[PDB]
Amino acid sequence: QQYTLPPLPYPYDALQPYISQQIMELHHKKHHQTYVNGLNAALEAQKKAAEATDVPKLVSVQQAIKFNGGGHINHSLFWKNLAPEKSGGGKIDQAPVLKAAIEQRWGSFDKFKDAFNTTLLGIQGSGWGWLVTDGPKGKLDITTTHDQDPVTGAAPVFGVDMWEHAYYLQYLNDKASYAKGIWNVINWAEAENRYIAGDK
Amino acid sequence: QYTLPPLPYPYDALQPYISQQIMELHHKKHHQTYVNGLNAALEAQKKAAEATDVPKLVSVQQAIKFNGGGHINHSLFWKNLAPEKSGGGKIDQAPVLKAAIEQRWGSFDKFKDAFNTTLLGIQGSGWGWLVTDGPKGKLDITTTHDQDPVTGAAPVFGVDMWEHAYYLQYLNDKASYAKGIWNVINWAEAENRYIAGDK
Amino acid sequence: QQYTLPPLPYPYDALQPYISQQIMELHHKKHHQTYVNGLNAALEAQKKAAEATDVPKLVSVQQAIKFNGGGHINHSLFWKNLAPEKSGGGKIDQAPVLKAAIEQRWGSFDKFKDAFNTTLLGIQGSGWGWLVTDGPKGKLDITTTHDQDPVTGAAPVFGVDMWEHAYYLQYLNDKASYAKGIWNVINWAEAENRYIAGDK
Amino acid sequence: QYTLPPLPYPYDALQPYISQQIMELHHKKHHQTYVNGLNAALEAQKKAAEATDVPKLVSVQQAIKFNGGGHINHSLFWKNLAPEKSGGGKIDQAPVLKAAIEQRWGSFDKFKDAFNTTLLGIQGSGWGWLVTDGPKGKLDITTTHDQDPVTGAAPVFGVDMWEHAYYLQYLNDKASYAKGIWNVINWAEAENRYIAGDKG
Ligand SMILES: [Mn+2]
Ligand SMILES: [Mn+2]
Ligand SMILES: [Mn+2]
Ligand SMILES: [Mn+2]
Repeated sequence: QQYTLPPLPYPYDALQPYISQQIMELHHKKHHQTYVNGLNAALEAQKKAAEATDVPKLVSVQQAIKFNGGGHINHSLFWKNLAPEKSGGGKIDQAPVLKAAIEQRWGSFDKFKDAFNTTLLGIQGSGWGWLVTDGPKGKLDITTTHDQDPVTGAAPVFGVDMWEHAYYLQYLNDKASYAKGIWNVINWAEAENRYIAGDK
Repeated sequence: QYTLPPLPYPYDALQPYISQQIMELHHKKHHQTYVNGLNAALEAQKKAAEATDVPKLVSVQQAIKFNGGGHINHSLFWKNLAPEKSGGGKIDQAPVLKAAIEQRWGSFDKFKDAFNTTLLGIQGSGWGWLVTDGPKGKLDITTTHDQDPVTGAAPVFGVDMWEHAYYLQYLNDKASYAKGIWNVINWAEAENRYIAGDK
Repeated sequence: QQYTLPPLPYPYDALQPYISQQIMELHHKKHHQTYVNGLNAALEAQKKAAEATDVPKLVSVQQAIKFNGGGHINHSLFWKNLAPEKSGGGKIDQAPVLKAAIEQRWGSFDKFKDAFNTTLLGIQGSGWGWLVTDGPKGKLDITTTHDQDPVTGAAPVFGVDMWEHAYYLQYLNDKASYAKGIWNVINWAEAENRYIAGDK
Repeated sequence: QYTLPPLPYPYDALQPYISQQIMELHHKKHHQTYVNGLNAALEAQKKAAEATDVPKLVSVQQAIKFNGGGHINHSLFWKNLAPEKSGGGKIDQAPVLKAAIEQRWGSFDKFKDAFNTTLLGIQGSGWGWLVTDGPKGKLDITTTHDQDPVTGAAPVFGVDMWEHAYYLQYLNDKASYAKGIWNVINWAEAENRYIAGDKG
């Protein structure tokens, strides 16, 4: 099946004033769309190389699958772990199980957020900040992935895109304000489901 | 202590190819940050060394590389850029380098194609560079990721492909960015670096 | 203070037949010594470059500091988390607190060993396998570092060197038998102290 | 279905520069392992692609890179080696390449010293390569980490610097290994690759 761009589960302006409509449109229709197109071409290229038994080609195309495939995976998860304040955005208590696990690990929900913010701001270059679990209702950990590498060896609970294109038009260089503002639109209900499922 | 080097031209001197807004942020915010992070990083490696704390010494390594590289790349960037009415985009002001580029790629135009292709090929944050292996040596196009600086070769000129270098003006259209920056490339500076070939 | 090669806490053949005298001698007197020499040379070059306010040189030397500094750290810890069978080597009961924590995290000591061996055998190229903790008697985790990168952002409990020079003379390509045999000389007494201390 | 290519000479034909024991293990064990690894990774890749499993598709990309790169590298390696009687070390059997090397490094011997230095400078597992940008093009010495294959250039000849390539015979003395392998470099083959200049 040819991969396609998953529609957003809300209007492009539903996350304002935390994430502008302009960013949402470009981020989804341009960047994410590009990763989808790139993934399709890459797999097609890998397919031909495999059929031709061209090892050099198969290995070279590997980076493309990883970059575009990881981009597709990451953004698909990103769109879903966000929501407007009217649809549960920022409603941490709509995730009782995950919230209880978070407080046990970091002491409190707010302490967890400061640690997460710190991690996002510590990412050098393009990357993502993630809250992950080692299984259904498992132990929680904060991790980061570079460029468009996806979370592996664990199940993603929620992610925050730290590529500059995810916030520059609005927050400019002030990524600290983007990080602190995105908390208002985190779809915790979706995070609750991912944590309980603990599906890597 | 390291400091932020002033730009060699007004913040709007590169328009309409690079907006005044980007230059101010890119210089006063981004480059400044690498400068601050570098000083703070070297400070740590110092005390860490005098304390015989290898774990801490190695831990600061990344910060020194990221911020130090950040300081190096941007400092070179500002200098290999120039307004049109001041030599910007004037390839003929680099006789020796131009000739070498024509010999390597067949023509200046073919070199540009190769460079643009390379710039647009960068995944994530990085830089595109033209380098030489020595004074008036062999030319090559390379890239570095994040803020890693060119090593093992002498930088002739670089183009910042980090999103913050063009997003405000070109948005996601990095192709238009690569296309437009050729108009403000300071070839006179590239020429000096090439002839000097200072690794 | 110039860095020097730390003496082994036991004879060169005290670890046989799990690790030959020959390997220990070369691994210690040669490999580790090389990192020590490289570490001193790197820090000296970094100092001169710093004094000369030479950013390029400062940046370039970081790889040597990282590589050699890491090598010194990793092997220094390695010699200490190993011990003759008659001196507590392979005696997990000498690590009551650690063993308990290990049993709670992985269910049992054997299950932990399986997970560790799997991680060790999964390393591509040169690297290390580690059991770390986030703090004194904190949460345990299995991780790996590539080449000579040291454990950072966590406290090392014990590590296993998977570079080929650590086993090739005796096990040749059979790194699986090397992984299995080393558990016999693991100094759990040392791992206990490191875990209880939990010093990052 | 990928298979292990036979050697173009007996297992002891490269002595005393590379022992028979090394050749047998390196070829029959190590190289074979990458072949098997490549075959398995490719099958897992096809199954994931047909199941629309992007996460699984991305994950196996590293195995294709590592094993496929290992297969490519070793296959190139056996062919750019040869017994003294079969053209081993006969640099003048590569007129064009040699002229290019002398023009670049001043002399063939200066080239060898620079290459040895690059080889000894490799950190961890890796390879040393002499490459060209195209047919009878510009020469350059580079290195690749672990089993990464040469990309963006055409491999003229490579020297394996993984410890398994020399430890049994040279132990930690990689310098003597580098200096001895020049005697068995198949320059006739190098000449052909340089003239062809086929990237990959
Ligand atoms: Mn994004
Ligand atoms: Mn920049
Ligand atoms: Mn070792
Ligand atoms: Mn090998």
